[PDB]
Amino acid sequence: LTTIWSISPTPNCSIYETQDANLFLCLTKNGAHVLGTITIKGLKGALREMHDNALSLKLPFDNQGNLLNCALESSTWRYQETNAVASNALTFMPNSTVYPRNKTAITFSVVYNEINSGYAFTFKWSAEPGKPFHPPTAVFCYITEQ
Amino acid sequence: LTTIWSISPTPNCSIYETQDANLFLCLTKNGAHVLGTITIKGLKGALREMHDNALSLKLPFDNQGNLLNCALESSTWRYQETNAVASNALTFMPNSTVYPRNKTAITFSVVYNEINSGYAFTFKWSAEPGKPFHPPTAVFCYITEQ
Amino acid sequence: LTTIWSISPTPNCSIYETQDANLFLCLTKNGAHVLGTITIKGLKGALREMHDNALSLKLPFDNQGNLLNCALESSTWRYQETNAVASNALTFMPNSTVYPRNKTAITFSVVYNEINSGYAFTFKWSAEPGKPFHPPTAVFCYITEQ
Repeated sequence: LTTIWSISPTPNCSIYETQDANLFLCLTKNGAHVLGTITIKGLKGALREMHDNALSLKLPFDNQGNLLNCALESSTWRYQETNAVASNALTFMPNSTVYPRNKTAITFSVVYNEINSGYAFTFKWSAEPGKPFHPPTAVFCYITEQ
Repeated sequence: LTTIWSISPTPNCSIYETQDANLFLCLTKNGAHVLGTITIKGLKGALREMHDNALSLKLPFDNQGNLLNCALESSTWRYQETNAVASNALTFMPNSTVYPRNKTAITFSVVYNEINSGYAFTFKWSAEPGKPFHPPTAVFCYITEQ
Repeated sequence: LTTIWSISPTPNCSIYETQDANLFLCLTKNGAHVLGTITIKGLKGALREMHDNALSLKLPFDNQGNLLNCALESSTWRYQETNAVASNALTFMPNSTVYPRNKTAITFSVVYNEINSGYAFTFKWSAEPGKPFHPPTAVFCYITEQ
């Protein structure tokens, strides 16, 4: 399996209130690299008229590569090729030697494994107060766990 | 098949006059992502001494992923691995859900599916008047049709 | 084989003195493209308190894709999947038609095939005098030899 994504026609992400955003994250594995693209669109509430000037999204995983409860609707986190939920995706996780847990690591950033157990992505975007939250798509690349 | 490219030792692109440029576009598919690199070199005519300060190149495709008549010599648009023409390359086309047709979406840009039928890439570069057109190589990444 | 890397827990690179740095270079091949990430960390000597404001690293290869004697410890240059040394990696070499030998092609740059025989990567980073050498990770993409 090469691809995990969160494609959804309907809102699948909850930042300030339930299902107020659409998150499209796509990971494709090529050996030890994953290529990621991420697009987040604010749809309801304060995400249409921002008060803060930055927003973060954390996707936590267990030590086997399963998505844990978080802002993303887990039923939308699927292997694209089979359309099964993206369970046990250890070889898509950020490598814990290259990115040890809790190591230090419009603007965008991604930090890997800022979590006490398992794995994580922490995304951060700047935001413009008074405007809808809808940052440009970002592309990133990281080394995976074996 | 992983790779489509337009490699050519001789001019294979017509911007202002016949065969006045060399276009090297290389697409490699990794699951739902394509990684693209594009290099265009002006060789003859106004491309050696630009009058305008921007230039675009559109590559249109039918709904099956075949390149339609355009500035690129179609005989150079080939699957690298077999050296056959890159016919029916649907799974290299920009995804029409992620990039709906006609949706809004040195400088470089790529816009996907700005076309009424099928698929497209529209590339745009800035140019420096009075100088040859030969922008730096650009790398881009997009989500493919399934 | 998809992946070559230089992962090492201990110093594996010699810039000013023996084993004064850690080089982590990871190449993954997807058809005609390689995606590369490179991280270099200065560990000893002047690399902890720079005098110059730029540093280069050249990785030379023979015409068969074997790493030749250079600043990187060759025993750490391995196919990730088999953990064998990365011998005869011709299809990871920068394409000699796209990047002809000796053709012209914090800051980072990579130049391909600046060498009289075989293949090469030449990396260059800026550095801040008085500070340790530890530039941000860089990601790059190139076309491979067939």
